[PDB]
Amino acid sequence: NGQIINTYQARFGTIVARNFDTIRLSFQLMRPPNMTPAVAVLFPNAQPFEHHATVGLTLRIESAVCESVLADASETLLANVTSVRQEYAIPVGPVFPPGMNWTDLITNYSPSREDNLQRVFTVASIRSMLIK
Amino acid sequence: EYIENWNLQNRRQRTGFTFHKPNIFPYSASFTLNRSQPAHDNLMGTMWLNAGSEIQVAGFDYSCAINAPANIQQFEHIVPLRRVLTTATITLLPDAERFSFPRVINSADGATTWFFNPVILRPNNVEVEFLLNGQIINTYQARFGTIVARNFDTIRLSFQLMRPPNMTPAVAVLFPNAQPFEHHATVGLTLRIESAVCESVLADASETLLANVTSVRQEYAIPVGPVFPPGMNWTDLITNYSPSREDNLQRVFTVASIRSMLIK
Amino acid sequence: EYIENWNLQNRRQRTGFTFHKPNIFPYSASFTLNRSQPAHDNLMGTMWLNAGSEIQVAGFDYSCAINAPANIQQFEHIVPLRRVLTTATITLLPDAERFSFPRVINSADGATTWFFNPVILRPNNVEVEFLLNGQIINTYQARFGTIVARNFDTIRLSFQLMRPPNMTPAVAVLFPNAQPFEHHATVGLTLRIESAVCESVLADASETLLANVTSVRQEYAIPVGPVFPPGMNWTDLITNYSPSREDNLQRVFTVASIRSMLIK
Amino acid sequence: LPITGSMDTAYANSTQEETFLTSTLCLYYPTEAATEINDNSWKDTLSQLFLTKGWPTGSVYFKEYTNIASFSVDPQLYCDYNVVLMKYDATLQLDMSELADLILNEWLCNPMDITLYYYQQTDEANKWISMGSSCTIKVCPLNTQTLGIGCLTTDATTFEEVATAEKLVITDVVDGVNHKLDVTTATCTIRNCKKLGPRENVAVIQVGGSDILDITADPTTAPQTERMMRINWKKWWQVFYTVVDYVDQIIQVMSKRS
Amino acid sequence: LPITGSMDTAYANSTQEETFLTSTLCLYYPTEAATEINDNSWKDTLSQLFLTKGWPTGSVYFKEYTNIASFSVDPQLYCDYNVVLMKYDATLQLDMSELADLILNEWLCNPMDITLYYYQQTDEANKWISMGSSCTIKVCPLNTQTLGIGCLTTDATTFEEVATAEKLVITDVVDGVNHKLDVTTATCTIRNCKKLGPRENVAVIQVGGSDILDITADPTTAPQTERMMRINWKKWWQVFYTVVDYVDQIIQVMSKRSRSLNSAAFYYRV
Amino acid sequence: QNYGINLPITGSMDTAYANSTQEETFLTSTLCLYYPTEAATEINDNSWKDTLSQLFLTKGWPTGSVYFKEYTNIASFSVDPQLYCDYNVVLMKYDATLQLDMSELADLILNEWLCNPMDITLYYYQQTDEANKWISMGSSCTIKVCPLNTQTLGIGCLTTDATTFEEVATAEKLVITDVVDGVNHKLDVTTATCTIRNCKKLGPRENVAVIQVGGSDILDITADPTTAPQTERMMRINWKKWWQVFYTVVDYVDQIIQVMSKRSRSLNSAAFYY
Amino acid sequence: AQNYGINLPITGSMDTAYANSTQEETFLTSTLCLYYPTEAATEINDNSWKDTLSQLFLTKGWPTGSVYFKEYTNIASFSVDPQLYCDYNVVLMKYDATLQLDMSELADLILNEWLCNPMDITLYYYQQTDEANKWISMGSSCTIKVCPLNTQTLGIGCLTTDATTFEEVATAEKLVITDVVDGVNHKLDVTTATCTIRNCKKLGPRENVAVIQVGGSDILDITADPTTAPQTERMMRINWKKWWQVFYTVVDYVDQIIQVMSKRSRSLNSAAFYYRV
Ligand SMILES: CC(=O)N[C@@H]1[C@@H](O)[C@H](O)[C@@H](CO)O[C@H]1O
Ligand SMILES: CC(=O)N[C@@H]1[C@@H](O)[C@H](O)[C@@H](CO)O[C@H]1O
Ligand SMILES: CC(=O)N[C@@H]1[C@@H](O)[C@H](O)[C@@H](CO)O[C@H]1O
Ligand SMILES: [Ca+2]
Ligand SMILES: [Ca+2]
Ligand SMILES: [Ca+2]
Ligand SMILES: [Ca+2]
Ligand SMILES: [Ca+2]
Ligand SMILES: [Ca+2]
Ligand SMILES: [Ca+2]
Ligand SMILES: [Ca+2]
Ligand SMILES: [Zn+2]
Repeated sequence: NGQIINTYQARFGTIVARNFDTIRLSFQLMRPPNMTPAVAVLFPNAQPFEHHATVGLTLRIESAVCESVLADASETLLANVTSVRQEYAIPVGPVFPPGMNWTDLITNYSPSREDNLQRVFTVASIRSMLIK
Repeated sequence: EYIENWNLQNRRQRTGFTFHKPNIFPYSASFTLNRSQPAHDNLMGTMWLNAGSEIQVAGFDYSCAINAPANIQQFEHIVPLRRVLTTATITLLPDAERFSFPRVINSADGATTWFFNPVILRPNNVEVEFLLNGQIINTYQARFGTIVARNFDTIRLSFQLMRPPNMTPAVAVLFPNAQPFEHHATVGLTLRIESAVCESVLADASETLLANVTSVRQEYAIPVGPVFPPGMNWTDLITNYSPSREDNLQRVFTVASIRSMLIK
Repeated sequence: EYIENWNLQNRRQRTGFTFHKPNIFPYSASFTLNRSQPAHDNLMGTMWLNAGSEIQVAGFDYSCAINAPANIQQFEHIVPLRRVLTTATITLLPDAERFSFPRVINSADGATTWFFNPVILRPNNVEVEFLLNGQIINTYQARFGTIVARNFDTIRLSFQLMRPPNMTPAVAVLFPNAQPFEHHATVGLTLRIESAVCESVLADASETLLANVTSVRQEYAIPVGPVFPPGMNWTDLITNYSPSREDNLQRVFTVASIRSMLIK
Repeated sequence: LPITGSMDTAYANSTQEETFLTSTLCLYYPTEAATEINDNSWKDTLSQLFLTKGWPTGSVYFKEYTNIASFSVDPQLYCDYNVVLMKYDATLQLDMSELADLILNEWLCNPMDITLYYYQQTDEANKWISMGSSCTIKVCPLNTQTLGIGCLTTDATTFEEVATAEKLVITDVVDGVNHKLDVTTATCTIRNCKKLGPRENVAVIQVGGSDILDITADPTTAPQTERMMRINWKKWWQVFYTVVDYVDQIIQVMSKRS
Repeated sequence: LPITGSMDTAYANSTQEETFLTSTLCLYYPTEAATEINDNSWKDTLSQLFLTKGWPTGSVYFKEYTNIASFSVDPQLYCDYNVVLMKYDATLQLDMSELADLILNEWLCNPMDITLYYYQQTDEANKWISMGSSCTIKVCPLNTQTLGIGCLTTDATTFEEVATAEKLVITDVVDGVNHKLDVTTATCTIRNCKKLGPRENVAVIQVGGSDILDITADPTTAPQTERMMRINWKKWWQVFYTVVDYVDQIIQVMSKRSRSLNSAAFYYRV
Repeated sequence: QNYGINLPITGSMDTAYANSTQEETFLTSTLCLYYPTEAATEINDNSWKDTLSQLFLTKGWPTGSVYFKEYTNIASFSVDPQLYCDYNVVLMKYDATLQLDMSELADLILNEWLCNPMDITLYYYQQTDEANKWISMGSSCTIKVCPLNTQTLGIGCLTTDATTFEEVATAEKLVITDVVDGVNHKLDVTTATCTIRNCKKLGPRENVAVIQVGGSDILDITADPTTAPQTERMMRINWKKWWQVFYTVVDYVDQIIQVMSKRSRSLNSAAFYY
Repeated sequence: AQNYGINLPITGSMDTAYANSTQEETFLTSTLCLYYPTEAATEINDNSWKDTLSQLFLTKGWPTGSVYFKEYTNIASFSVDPQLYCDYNVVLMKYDATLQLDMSELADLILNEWLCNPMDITLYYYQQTDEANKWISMGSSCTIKVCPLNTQTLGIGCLTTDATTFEEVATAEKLVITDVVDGVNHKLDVTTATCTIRNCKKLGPRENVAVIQVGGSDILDITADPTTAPQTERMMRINWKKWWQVFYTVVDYVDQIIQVMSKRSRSLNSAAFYYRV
């Protein structure tokens, strides 16, 4: 809600984020003040830059507790729902995206779609208990 | 009403709080320049005031569509809501009154100021759409007065400025073909939600429950906790209206209704 | 209240519905030119906005009564109501805010447009009369703030524009004796019915019953019948408010109140 | 007769093309223009250039005048729209103000018999407009007893003249004071005209110079309306082409006679 | 002291009669008017015409000048409402603006010393007004070292000449720079003056010509104020009659003068 | 549009009026103005540029940022468009005979003109709207124009000879020819000394501040008679000596520069040749 | 169609479909100019070789009036005032061996956008702010003499009044691009009768022009910086025996020469209020 819950300044490896719904990455590119002759030929003062400075970060959520239903790399419930909806050639209804597109389902994740997704995932968990 | 909706939401059934002029809009007075330059003498875009239950929007063009195709400039203003309103009576009037007098306005970066001298045309081709999940629930084409919107969480106002093809000599001196525009064409709308039924708790002009909550929290000098904004800022509370904050707000409003029954 | 008034009108006794800002006025934004010409540079007459519970009227003269007798131009605006309001608290303010900024306005036939650059004088000699069957029930002479009107079905506003006999040099350049008037004298009033007791059913800013009726009629895609306007247009419903339409509206509002008791 | 109308009715389409197909405009150019023009068929040339811009072939007429003083005696202005190419001369400072006071304003008028009666201004609005070949107005005031204020009523030399040898005079003397005036009435006719308002069927294009036109009577207002225009004029052909090009804007700041 | 007036107060009656009957009015005309009028007692005739308009029997004063140059050597504006009638000359392009600058603005003025001290200008409000029979002003800037830039401190030929042979000069020069002066002291009298606000009992009536008068020496504004009118002439009788019968609209564009001075000059007060 | 031109900006109406940048405005930029030769003749100093440049150094500017450029008259200044530095102010002396030429100079300099050259001996030309004009510059060129019928015959002239053509410009440096927009035109321009081109008017060049030294306002910098808009950067003062004029400019440079903006500076000249 | 001087951040997706070929419309719309030395038109021996080439450009895709031909006498006289007009420019210049700074200064003007301020030598002492500030002088005969001052306005190795004690960085040259040390106020002795010198700032490269060096080795040092000698995409060189091979090569490879250049970034409407010409 715009309030800084957790902050991490120049700390890599595994971090923890206790409660959040927005991730703000603020990194900066600093020109190196001391450069060997192998580096000083890369960055001239003039216009032709054949080598472009680039600075990156990678942020991978390994595990998280969410109050709403989602999909992940552990369960197969979304796969069961899509397998049942694709096996029997089901027309596109009013709520779910055509073809059960998870990108279009989590892009516009409305509460009615949340309720439908939780109900159908619960029934998928029940059938995954019985049917292997 | 609050203990009825408490008992119905304790069993997960549908509820409705009836509000008279609900404070569903956070305070957002700003603008947008679709056409701009550092001279600020030929501008184009919208301005708006979202406050309480009232949207006042005004799209302006300095050229009065003298080079637009078919002398028509299309404006658009999309207001997303935070909670889904239901069965809302809405007074829709043309000619937004606040953006109709000359004013000087700071720029986007706050560096310089620019002047705004409006003359008011009527809004041609008003289309007010009430969107729920991107679907058009209600639409109104050039109809003013009291309108109704049965189920919506987005309000889309689509009005356009048309240059008048026949002008008397008192009007033709206002809008030249050249650059110096001392009179700027401006077209406005006003949309005021008089009463609405919302499933979540809000504040409005009828109840005093938010006033009781803030009076108790300010009388006893209470530290800022993890959920509510500092000083119980309703603009910051409805700007980021999370479901945990919704649950806290409903619980504290129910207790405020109980105390307002006992303590006058 | 609705089932009490149902049972009292089922025996033909007097009833009263208490409304907060009743929608007694149909949407009527128009004007009247008492003095006009195709040049549209010396005009005289009234403009008004009747919307919801609010009348905003403004009489303008371009000459500022420079040739009127005793430098006084009399304006008048008569609003007939559709149903007889009773015990109405009314906020009467001067200086109608909507008709106080420059605007361009289409003509009566819609052919050409004319420019309106107002400067605002205060309303001299305000007389607000509340007529019932042509008889003056209440009258108010130059009294603003909150007024009361006990029994009325016509509101007659009689304000006049008087040219100021003493003017500083900043004012004397605005109103010449000759023809080019770049600043036009304009005098306004605002009349807002805050609350009123009406024997017939209406809509207002407090209840949501009209919103429930329109939500049920729009949710299930209902064809237009013989009585109600298409789309439940309240402006067209209160413009021609026949007694059969009154009976249908009262019955459907009573059933809407019943369902609003059960369904939130 | 109150004329009412709604404020959300539709804008009608551009009836500029019908105004071009119906109306009849005529520009009034000086004679020294026609000296510098040097053509026998420039009238047909310009009228075909007007035909390009929507006016039909029998709608545009070309009338002359010698100078501002010769045009000041009886300008007729019989067309639907009128523009005059009022050429600036810096020596005549008030003559252009006289001519634009005449043509741009409506003058409801009455005649004046100088021998029989005595005359005065009823309000600010009326003036003594006198037209003719040579107008020599001589006004002497009278008090409430009809005695001469600073003159003798039987002596014409002690009269206090306000104009001499002028074609078009618009005389202003004091409002509430009675007067007796002397005119050489063989070459000049005077009459008292009130101005009702402006003429919307005439425009003035000041050829060169600066904004000089005090068409109002008092010193306190010198307003510049929409139909008092000004150009800069090296050659005439540039500004004939300017009028033919921007006729869609010049007719826009004017109105039909009826 | 703050005044707190209500908005719904009644408009008082027209007090132009109490303004006419309890105040004065001066008309200034050049002597070319006095030689084109050609009458001995036309002041009587004109004042009896003013008497119709409500002005009393002797409450309108007439005072002459020869030209704009000889009126600007000392404009002593006598009475409560002052109209000046100024004939346009194309060669007198700036000096007419000098006179209209001096008589339409309030100025705070003290005398200046040139041989002993030298002066600078604080802001755009103060200027250097100099009046007299001939004012040849030659000025040079200085610096913190008090040496002349582009000139010589001793040599008067190397100075920078802003005005010569002129009756009334209002020198504008840059602010925050020290300036050394060369004024003919035995003829010209110089003073620096801060422009407070507008002198407001004066109507300049440019009799002929075009509106040129740039009062504010800032080029970015050319304020055509309310009391700066322009009539065009053929005979003067037209101009005098126009001033007589539009006298209410010419007192209306003025107000009462509101400034307490200390010089205590002569006034033609009722 | 590779500078974010299709995208809209979003202001906020309640930003705290951050800082004042009049001194940064007056620091790295350049202000040069054009004065006539008669000015420096009456000035008759050899180093008045030093005097004025120190007085500009008083008013916030650094020293090496003010340049002085002469011109003979308004005719010999209009032989080419030359607008050198960041901030420009131009000082014209009024003359009643040079009436259109001042308006032509202000019409070129104040506005922006996107221009394409014209080939008069080969092709036929017309004007598309109000913005299209025919700007012709050179030492001396007489422009003789004749309109054409819709079947290519001369309206009131004869296209084979040049005598029956209608002249609009006789021996003048810089013409902005305005003809009627419908018909095509046959042209006689003496191209040995001239260069004619068509030019659209744009959003105007927001820097150049015309300072009219003497006279009254004359600058009709539009084409129609309807509008003569005296905009921000057409100022006028009166003169008796030039030293008063230059001291007025140096004093009120703080007021003059705040009426213009250096963001509308082009690269080299004032003709926007394609 | 707006927001002309703001520099807004765009946001483009990496899944947008590639647009169509656009090359035929570029050939139909824009214009091309080809600048050749007069020794070419001497060795060509034709009056109507312009029409022969223009019909070959018609084969390549351009219309008849879209390819303009202008010429120059030598590299020194082309370098007096290079004003390069149309939408796409490519210049052919022969390697004279004895002149090597002339071609590098020529391509330093032509292949770069120069924002230039005027100068007055009699009044001011001029220092260079940083590296992109150069002093570019052009005219009939430029002879530039520089005098370095100290921090007290006293010349270092040069008397401020004497002009023979000054030292020259160029004499009798048409165009001179002068680079001196940054931060030191300098006095100049340019012959201002036949030469105008201007205070220039290299904004970036010029996007509409290529330079084809007809004969002779790789010599082009654009950036007046000893460490970098950049070889950009538009410093092409070919070897010649006859000119007809050069003209048939530039006509055959229009689709490569127009490809390695672009439209000029300043000349667009989108660069409205960033130094548009
Ligand atoms: C709109 C109107 O007044 N009538 C016609 C209309 O029938 C036609 O469709 C329109 C085309 O733009 O042109 C108008 O003149
Ligand atoms: C006849 C009469 O009642 N006279 C009053 C007068 O007493 C009052 O002072 C004046 C204000 O202008 O208004 C008049 O109408
Ligand atoms: C009009 C256009 O540009 N689009 C075409 C597209 O329709 C076609 O399928 C494709 C084939 O490669 O080539 C594109 O240029
Ligand atoms: Ca007499
Ligand atoms: Ca009179
Ligand atoms: Ca000197
Ligand atoms: Ca000063
Ligand atoms: Ca001819
Ligand atoms: Ca044209
Ligand atoms: Ca040396
Ligand atoms: Ca360097
Ligand atoms: Zn309420």
